[PDB]
Amino acid sequence: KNSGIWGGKFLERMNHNNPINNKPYTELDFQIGEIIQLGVYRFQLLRADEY
Amino acid sequence: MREIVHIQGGQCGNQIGAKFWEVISDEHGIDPTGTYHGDSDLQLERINVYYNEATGGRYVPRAILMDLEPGTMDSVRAGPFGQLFRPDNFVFGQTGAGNNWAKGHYTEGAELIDSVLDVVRKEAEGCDCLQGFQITHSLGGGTGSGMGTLLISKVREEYPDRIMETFSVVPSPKVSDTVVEPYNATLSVHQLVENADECMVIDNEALYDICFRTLKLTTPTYGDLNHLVSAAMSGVTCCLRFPGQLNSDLRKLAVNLIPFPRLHFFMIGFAPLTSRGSQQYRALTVPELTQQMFDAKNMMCAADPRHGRYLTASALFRGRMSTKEVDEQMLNVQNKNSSYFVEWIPNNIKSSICDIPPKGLKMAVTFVGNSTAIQEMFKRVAEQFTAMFRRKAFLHWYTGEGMDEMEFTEAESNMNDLVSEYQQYQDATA
Amino acid sequence: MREIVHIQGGQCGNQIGAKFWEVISDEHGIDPTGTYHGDSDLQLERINVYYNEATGGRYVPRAILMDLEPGTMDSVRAGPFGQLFRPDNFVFGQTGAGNNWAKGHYTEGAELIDSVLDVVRKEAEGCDCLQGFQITHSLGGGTGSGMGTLLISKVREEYPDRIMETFSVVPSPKVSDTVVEPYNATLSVHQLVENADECMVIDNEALYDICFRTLKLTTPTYGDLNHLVSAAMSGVTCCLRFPGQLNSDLRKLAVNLIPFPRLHFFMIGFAPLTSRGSQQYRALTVPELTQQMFDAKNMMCAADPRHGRYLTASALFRGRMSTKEVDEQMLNVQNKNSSYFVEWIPNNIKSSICDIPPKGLKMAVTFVGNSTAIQEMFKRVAEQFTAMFRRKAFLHWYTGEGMDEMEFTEAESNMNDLVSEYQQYQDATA
Amino acid sequence: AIGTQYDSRKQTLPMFSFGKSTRESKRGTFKDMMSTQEVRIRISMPKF
Amino acid sequence: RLINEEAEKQWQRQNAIWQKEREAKIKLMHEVYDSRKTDIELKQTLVQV
Amino acid sequence: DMSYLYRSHFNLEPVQHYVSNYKQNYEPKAND
Amino acid sequence: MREVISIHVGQGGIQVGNACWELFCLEHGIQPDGQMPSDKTIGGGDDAFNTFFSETGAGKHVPRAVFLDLEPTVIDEVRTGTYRQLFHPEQLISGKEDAANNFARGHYTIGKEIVDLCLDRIRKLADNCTGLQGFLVFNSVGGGTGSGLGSLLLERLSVDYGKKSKLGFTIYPSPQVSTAVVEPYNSILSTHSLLEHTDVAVMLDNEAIYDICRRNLDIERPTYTNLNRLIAQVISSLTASLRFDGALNVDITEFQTNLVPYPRIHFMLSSYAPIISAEKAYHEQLSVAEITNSAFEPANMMAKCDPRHGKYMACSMMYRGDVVPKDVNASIATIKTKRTIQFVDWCPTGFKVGINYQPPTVVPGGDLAKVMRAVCMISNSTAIAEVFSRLDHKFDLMYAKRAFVHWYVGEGMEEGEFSEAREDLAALEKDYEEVGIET
Ligand SMILES: Nc1nc2c(ncn2[C@@H]2O[C@H](COP(=O)(O)OP(=O)(O)OP(=O)(O)O)[C@@H](O)[C@H]2O)c(=O)[nH]1
Ligand SMILES: Nc1nc2c(ncn2[C@@H]2O[C@H](COP(=O)(O)OP(=O)(O)O)[C@@H](O)[C@H]2O)c(=O)[nH]1
Ligand SMILES: Nc1nc2c(ncn2[C@@H]2O[C@H](COP(=O)(O)OP(=O)(O)O)[C@@H](O)[C@H]2O)c(=O)[nH]1
Ligand SMILES: [Mg+2]
Repeated sequence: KNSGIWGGKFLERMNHNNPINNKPYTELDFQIGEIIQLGVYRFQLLRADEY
Repeated sequence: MREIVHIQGGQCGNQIGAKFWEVISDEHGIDPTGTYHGDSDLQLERINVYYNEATGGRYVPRAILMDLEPGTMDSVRAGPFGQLFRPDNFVFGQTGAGNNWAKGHYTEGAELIDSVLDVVRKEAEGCDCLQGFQITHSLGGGTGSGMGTLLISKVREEYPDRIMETFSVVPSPKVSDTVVEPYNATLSVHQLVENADECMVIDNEALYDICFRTLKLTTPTYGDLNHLVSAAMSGVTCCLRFPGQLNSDLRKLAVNLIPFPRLHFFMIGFAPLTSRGSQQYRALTVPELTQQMFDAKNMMCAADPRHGRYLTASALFRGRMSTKEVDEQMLNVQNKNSSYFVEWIPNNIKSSICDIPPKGLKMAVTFVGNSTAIQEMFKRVAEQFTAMFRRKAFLHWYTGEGMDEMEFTEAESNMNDLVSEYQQYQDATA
Repeated sequence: MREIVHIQGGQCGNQIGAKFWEVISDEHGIDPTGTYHGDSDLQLERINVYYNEATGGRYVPRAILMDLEPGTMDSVRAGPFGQLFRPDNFVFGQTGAGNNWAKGHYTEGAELIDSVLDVVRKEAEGCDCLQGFQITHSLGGGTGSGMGTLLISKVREEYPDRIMETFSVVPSPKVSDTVVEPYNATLSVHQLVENADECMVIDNEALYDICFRTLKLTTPTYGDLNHLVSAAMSGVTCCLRFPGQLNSDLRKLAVNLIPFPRLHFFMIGFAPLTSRGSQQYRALTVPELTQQMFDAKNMMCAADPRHGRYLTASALFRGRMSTKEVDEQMLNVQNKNSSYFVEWIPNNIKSSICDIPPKGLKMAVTFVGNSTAIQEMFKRVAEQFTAMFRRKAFLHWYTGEGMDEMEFTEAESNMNDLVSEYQQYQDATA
Repeated sequence: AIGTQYDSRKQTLPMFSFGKSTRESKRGTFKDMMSTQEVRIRISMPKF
Repeated sequence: RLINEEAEKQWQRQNAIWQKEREAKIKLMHEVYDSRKTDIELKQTLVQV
Repeated sequence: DMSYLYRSHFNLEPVQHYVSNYKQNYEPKAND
Repeated sequence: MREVISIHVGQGGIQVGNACWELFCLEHGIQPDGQMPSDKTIGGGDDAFNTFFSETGAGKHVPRAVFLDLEPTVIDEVRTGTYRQLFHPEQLISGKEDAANNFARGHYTIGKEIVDLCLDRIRKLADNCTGLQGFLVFNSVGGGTGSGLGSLLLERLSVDYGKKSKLGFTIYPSPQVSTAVVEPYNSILSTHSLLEHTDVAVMLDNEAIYDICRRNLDIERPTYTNLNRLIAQVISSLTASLRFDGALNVDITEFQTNLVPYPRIHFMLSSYAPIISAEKAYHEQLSVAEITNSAFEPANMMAKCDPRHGKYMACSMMYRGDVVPKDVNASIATIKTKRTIQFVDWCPTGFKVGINYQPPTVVPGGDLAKVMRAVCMISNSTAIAEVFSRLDHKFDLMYAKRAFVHWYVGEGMEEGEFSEAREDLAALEKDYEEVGIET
């Protein structure tokens, strides 16, 4: 709120693989605090949902 | 040398000052207890422009805060940087004016002005060599619109040759925060035209449109408004405080801007401004800066500059840039907009350069433009004022304090004459 | 060397002395038991001015305390530094005057004054070389206002050549506490003008306003009032007891402040005085000291100095300062306000410098101004006197013990003639 | 040395003038910075 | 510095008197309310008899 | 708390405090 | 350093003063005993309560109010209630004999012996204040004692103090629902008395707020306490800006200079929003646009009048909460654009706006719930002439046969006194229809 970036949907629904091992991402890779390289953007999984 | 003192009045004036001193203290690196902690050597060379020295090495602003109710000052003191202000410099009333120009210019302010004029005489006298005075006030509130203009009158009657600069907030009919705005607005402008060496107008509606459209921020606040005004104010006098290629102070702008003595009502603009999501997308270059100066939406006044013709323009740049790029861009714009520039005045753009940009910025610009387009707001306020006055609305609240309708008639006549004279040059040809 | 003895009478005068001697002892580093414990020996070079030496190495004030009531003397003996005083000089009556100037000047004062006159003549003849005498008293009370004046006349009758100084507290109509004040005030002034070489007038109302305004403290007391008065008294003779660039004793001031023999009623003031909260905001410089001493509100009298023109002014500076700033500030302030300075006397301000500042302050200033503005207090006191006198109110109390209305008429005539002659030089032109 | 001289090196000193504010020209407020800070204490109230 | 020690000492002695009158007033005030209380209970106790 | 309404929300972003005159320095000396 | 003094006269005035003084004490944190909690330890402070209270130097706080009545039942109930420790024991002025809905009794017979003590107390209370902002007066108009004592008090104060501002919060009798049968006579006389002696007067008729409670609070069985709570909340909304910090501060003196076209026209009608029960308050966002719409639909009016039947002169609005001026401007633009609301031609602008930060409080066990935004509006419009017309018809139907006239004649009032009141009401109607015509 009250900062004004034109935020929204950043990447669309699409499926792509990890560049190092050339294998598609699975549930095992998505662990909290891991680093995932989606295309060129690297993300660190800070917190997860209770579900 | 050539320092200036600060005088502010009214709630809007005090709110403007609270952020103006905030931004100037940030620029000069002064902590809220008043002790220097800056990095550069230049930051202390020209301190005496706005600050006085005290024992123990502290700095005190040379500003005087006036208002007819104590609540506004009691609130502004408690905020950040509120302890800098000298406690003796607060001047105030115990009752207030209640948006009544008659009360704020005839009955109560006349009695109160003794102390404030004494202290302003003291502060002006103590300075080494005076340059001029700046005032910040709103034309929508009675106490401000009366006390400020009456103080302007008396201070002019004491300092005929020094320069006076007035930052006037005029009420647009869209955001009409008071139903009696036309009366005191016209009464204020009638006295202001005869005395103010310079007046620059600011519109809350235009500020709101700019904040919503350019910054793309959802819900603006009066803090953001005061921040815009503070940046614009600092841009004008940065030259007076810092070295540059072409230093150009208030007297320079005054002599170089006004073709005729009674046309001293300007509208201003600032650049650059963008959201952080586009802050890295943009490329900070002189063509971008000039595009943003002369864009219509950048002006913080409701007047549309394309509905009239500029008498003159002035731009002050901050940062390091070449004189060639500035001059060539100015010439290119003056040639591409030949229609909107009055023909009988050759080369009607002034340029100035300062090597020290605002903190965090690589380049910046403050723009002051004098054009015939501001007649629209005068015509609108005149229409609203005559709509009120033909039926004698609200009139007894003003006439009960020794003021009569002859003054109203004279003020309306003078403002109408100003509008007609101001459009006279619009169609003048050589 | 060339010292001066101290005599006090009446409740107000005794309370003044109780703080004057205490502050002098603080300045000279003397304990309440009379044994030196100071840090420097400059404090002992001119200790002969006020203090006599006794076997056992102790120092004592040369003060004569005289009264018609023992209550005040008994109360002041129990206070701090109350043991310094010689028990012998305490001379007091058994009945009291009842605020009756007749009773305190004709019946009991005359019979009692033999002993106090004997002791004062002893103190005078014992000394090496007499400078003069100084008195502190109030004119609103019968016993002081009568017996002090009778002592003045007597002492003058045996010492025609010595300098005679009095601090008179006159009753202002604002702070009025005795209904018979005008009668005794006029009767006392009639005698004072003919004998006192110097008189300085102090008003409780003015002190009260100073305490409320510049010190910004809600609940002052007589202790604080006495503190201010005592500091003012000490500053007059500081340069006599201490070296400086331009020493100037009381005879110097008498020569340089008296145009005509009968115009010897001054009003005094002290600088700087600032609130505790703004103590560290202020910067102490000679311009600050001069603008504060010349301020109207700082003056210890109720007379408004800008309602008239100064005849002569005198400034006593304390601290480490050079003659440039002092002299040029005097010249510049006299030039800028030539309307308030009489014209047929050029350069009507005297300056003097002493090197030792008051304990705790780096710089200090005592201002003494002989101006024609004091005519207002005379006019008011004479108006109240004649208003009470038309109906012969309270007159039987004075007529029952030796005097008649002829002396009252003579005193009123002399008082009015003094007013007329004092105003005569105001409108005079060269 | 005894008047007004102009140069970037050496300054001009001030020349004050007496003000025209009366002895009682109103204006108050801001009792937070006083010397006394009048005494406030706590006592419980009886139940009558 | 030497100025500042003297100023501090002056301020200390001046503050001492204000302090003294302060405790004098506050004990007086406590005595005032303690004397106020001790009559209302007498009134109630007299009501029963 | 009213911090959501008091202060501004503006971000506008060292060794930039030297005069344009500081291009003037040093430069040592180089028949029949 | 800003203070106002409140007068509560009449039984309705006392019963609404109870509600308002509950709310202010709850908001400022003073217990019913009058002493603030020793656990909170405020320490050194001022302002806030200073607007309504006066400090005892050490301890409890005395509200700057005075209660006036001739029938002692309500005052006895207050003095035996839980607030017996708060109010002063000699500021609750009570008589012995009630006026019994007789305006003549309360204006000429028994009020004269009480008005002296009332004025003495008023002078004593005013001598304490130094920045007196004004007077508030509360009185039911359909009651003899309330009307007569209020008229006499205003008449005396107008000459005793002169230019000080006074605000009158009157509860006019409803069009068809009424309690007694003699309200028209004393109502007309009281309006005649107050017309030239009150600076601003507000409408507080009953059926309007009754329908408000029926529709919004979903209370089928309301009593006077709920109505008093509503009026108290309105008073808090009006007076908040004096004692709480806000971006746009508005004083009580900022009303007669912004809402009164001519000295004769000073009767106004108010609305408040939101009024929502806790069971459904949290189901909606309660944003500024819909709340300021709710402030204007005629159904939520606190006066039983239709604004659609006439033109507007001026609307002054107070917002409290986290509202922002951009949203305020956006809402005002839509209101102006709306075609079902008409403003008068000689007033192209008619809006006065004030903003304050502190959200309204709730009374535990009350009806309203916690809402972070609220708006209270005061409007002066030409539609109010309908109530004057209907009471004129009511009074004429009665004065035609001179019924009940002896009950006023036998108490010292001149017979033709009703006549000049009638011509004054006719003149007021003429002034209204005169200012209602365009140019
Ligand atoms: N809003 C509101 N109106 C009330 C209340 N109580 C009484 N009234 C109105 O007051 C009118 C009569 O005046 P009251 O206030 O009851 O009594 P009074 O003003 O003291 O006059 P008397 O009955 O003669 O003593 C009735 O017609 C009611 O409409 C109340 O609690 N709230
Ligand atoms: N930019 C800005 N404008 C303000 C501020 N406060 C008030 N105003 C404007 O001032 C006008 C009312 O002025 P007012 O407060 O009555 O001035 P006063 O009568 O001198 O106190 C309104 O239209 C506001 O738009 C502020 O903090 N910033
Ligand atoms: N400075 C000062 N003046 C005082 C004090 N007590 C009384 N006065 C002044 O003395 C005047 C009364 O003088 P009075 O005591 O009757 O003099 P006496 O007749 O000689 O004893 C009053 O107007 C007071 O203003 C005090 O403690 N200090
Ligand atoms: Mg009743």
